[PDB]
Amino acid sequence: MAATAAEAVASGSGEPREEAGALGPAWDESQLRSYSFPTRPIPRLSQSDPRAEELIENEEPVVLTDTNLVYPALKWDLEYLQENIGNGDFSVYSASTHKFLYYDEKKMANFQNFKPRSNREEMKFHEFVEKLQDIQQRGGEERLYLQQTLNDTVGRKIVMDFLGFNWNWINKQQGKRGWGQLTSNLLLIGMEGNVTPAHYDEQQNFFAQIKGYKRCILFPPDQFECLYPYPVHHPCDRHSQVDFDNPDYERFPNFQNVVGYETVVGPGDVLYIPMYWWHHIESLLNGGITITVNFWYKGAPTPKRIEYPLKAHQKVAIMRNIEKMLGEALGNPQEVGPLLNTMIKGRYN
Amino acid sequence: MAATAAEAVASGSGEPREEAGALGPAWDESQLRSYSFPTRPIPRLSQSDPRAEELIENEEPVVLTDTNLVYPALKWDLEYLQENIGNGDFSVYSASTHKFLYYDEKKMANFQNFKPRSNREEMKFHEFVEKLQDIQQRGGEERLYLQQTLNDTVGRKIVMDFLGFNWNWINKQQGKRGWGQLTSNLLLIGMEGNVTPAHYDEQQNFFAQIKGYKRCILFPPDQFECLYPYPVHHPCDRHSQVDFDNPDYERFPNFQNVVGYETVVGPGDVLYIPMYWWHHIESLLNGGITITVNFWYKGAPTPKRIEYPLKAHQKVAIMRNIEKMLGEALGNPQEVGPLLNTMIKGRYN
Amino acid sequence: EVVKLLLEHGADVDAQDK
Amino acid sequence: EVVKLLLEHGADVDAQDK
Ligand SMILES: O=C(O)CNC(=O)C(=O)O
Ligand SMILES: O=C(O)CNC(=O)C(=O)O
Ligand SMILES: [Zn+2]
Ligand SMILES: [Zn+2]
Repeated sequence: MAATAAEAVASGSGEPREEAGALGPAWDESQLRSYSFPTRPIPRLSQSDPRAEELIENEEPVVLTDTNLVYPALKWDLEYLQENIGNGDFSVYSASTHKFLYYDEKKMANFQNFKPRSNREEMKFHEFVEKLQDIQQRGGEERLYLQQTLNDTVGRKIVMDFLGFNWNWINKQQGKRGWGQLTSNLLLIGMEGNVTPAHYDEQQNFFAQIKGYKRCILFPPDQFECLYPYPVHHPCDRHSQVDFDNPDYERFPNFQNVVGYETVVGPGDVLYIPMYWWHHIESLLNGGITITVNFWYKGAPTPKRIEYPLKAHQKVAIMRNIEKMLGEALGNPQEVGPLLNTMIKGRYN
Repeated sequence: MAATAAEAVASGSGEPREEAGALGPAWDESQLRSYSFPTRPIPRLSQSDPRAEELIENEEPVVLTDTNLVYPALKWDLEYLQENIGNGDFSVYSASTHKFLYYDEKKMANFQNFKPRSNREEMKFHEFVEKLQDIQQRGGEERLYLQQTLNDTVGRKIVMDFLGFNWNWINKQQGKRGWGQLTSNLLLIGMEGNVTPAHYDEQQNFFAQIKGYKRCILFPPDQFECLYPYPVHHPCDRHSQVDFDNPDYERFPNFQNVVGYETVVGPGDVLYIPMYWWHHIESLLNGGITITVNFWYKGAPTPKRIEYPLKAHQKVAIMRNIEKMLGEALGNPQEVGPLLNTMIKGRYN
Repeated sequence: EVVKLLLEHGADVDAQDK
Repeated sequence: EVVKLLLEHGADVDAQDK
């Protein structure tokens, strides 16, 4: 049966990997949160595998197991980083829920009724570790997620580690795919159980896992219809409105049709998250703290000649632009919706 | 009661006018078709009345009773026109229904499932009169509507009549309102009972009644929501989808909120139909043939500085442009609807 | 000038190939 | 170049005032 064969292919991140030296199962199923939708495995490949090159070229996710991208950073923990990462400020988000929904603070002026479920506090790295240690022994419920672009202020040893990254491999990827510049490296340090809810980014991403394990659930650009992003002028622009823990099928009926691609990344793994791909990222339950460094690249420019039919990501680009232009032309972002509704009701729906 | 006072103001075209020399009621109520919505009178004013100038300036409909705009054309009938209008071709529409819905023949390639309820035949003027006489004595059901832009081929007497139009008055209106050029004069010769269903035009219109009586029902640009025009790429672009004789309230719920401005124009009356105003025009039942000449002017250009909030007609302009741009960008007009729906569903509605 | 681009109008009326 | 105007993209990512 195609139905039974479908349930076989819906195998998620699959059989948990065995760590070298018989050091036991890396992780187990009970560490994964439970969701309402099926998932297919993201290919886990060698960088020298021609299939991997083909997937990156076609802008499809692949986990590369042996890039050595952040090889020198594999020795990073809280102690090493507190000693070496400098006296700069670090953005630390704090929430009472496990979900850390990103919000654009520049867009909060348009949406005054929006109240953020997380707070951003700028602190020193030793303060983050102190606040982390504080919650751990107090048995508190507060969750933290350090999310900071790595800058000038990092110390000499972090700079040295940075130099030891596999720039050869990634410079060639940037070159071959026609991408623009590297815009940032985001350091992510999360607590066990922390969730970054489904969203897409407008940049190409090499997601380099350093410490702990992250389950990454991805959705293709053509599933825009199933994922219901906030309006473009909303602070949560690019993020799904659907609560994955309790999906509102009345408001979001096509979420019943959503199908993910998932994997669990650990130390040394690099996940290619293609531009415009939805991703939901969770630090495994009871897995300890996680560390990731991403590499964000501006996408390749719009091709000289347009080909038809359009790709899913091009239609997303289009919809975004329609929303922006309408916001500007109407002089008020709040007016976009009423105009769009007026445009389709009894005309296109 | 405001409800009773509302039913008083909803007086339609009002008390039928008395023709000079006690020649009886110009028309009576039984000649008007019955519709589901209320209507308010369009002001019927002298051209020298300051209110009339104010209404045209504010782009609101007004009937001017004494312009003398087409004074020399008041002697026009079928015999006089057949004798003088030339050997040129005339577009004659033919229908089995009373409704003459305009269709863009250039847009019919996008919409192959669209079948026109009327047919265009090019003929000579004597052929139109012959075909008209043919149906009249045969007791047929076929309806004709001559609709032809007046051109080079008109004879000397029609040219002479044209010269005697009140160009002074209308040139000053064109000048004062900042309008563009006169683009055409449409001759309309319809049979009693003929209906032009609700639509708007993208030009300013002075609608000069010559023979017989027409009931004109107008709706302001802000009633776009109640009138449900076809998609912009549809042959019936700018026309209401609502069948006024049998309105589909399931498909078109806000048609229950529609409120018109109506008048009956006769020989010598000029109705200003402002650009973007919906108009439904019907030749009175058992009123004989009707003759009208319109004057179509390109609207005044987009002002240098934009003012907020936007006017209703500007939002209409905007919606039209969004539909056009999407048609072009997607490479296929049929794709506009699916993209628009995807954009709003569970996001803006 | 996106606002100006969106506010521009044509001259379409009910007359064939005009 | 309306098609090109509609196909253009920004560089927005989850990082504050970037
Ligand atoms: O790692 C996380 O929790 C979230 N990361 C991202 O969304 C990213 O790198 O694009
Ligand atoms: O007179 C008619 O039947 C229709 N006329 C118009 O739509 C017009 O002049 O704009
Ligand atoms: Zn992301
Ligand atoms: Zn018209």
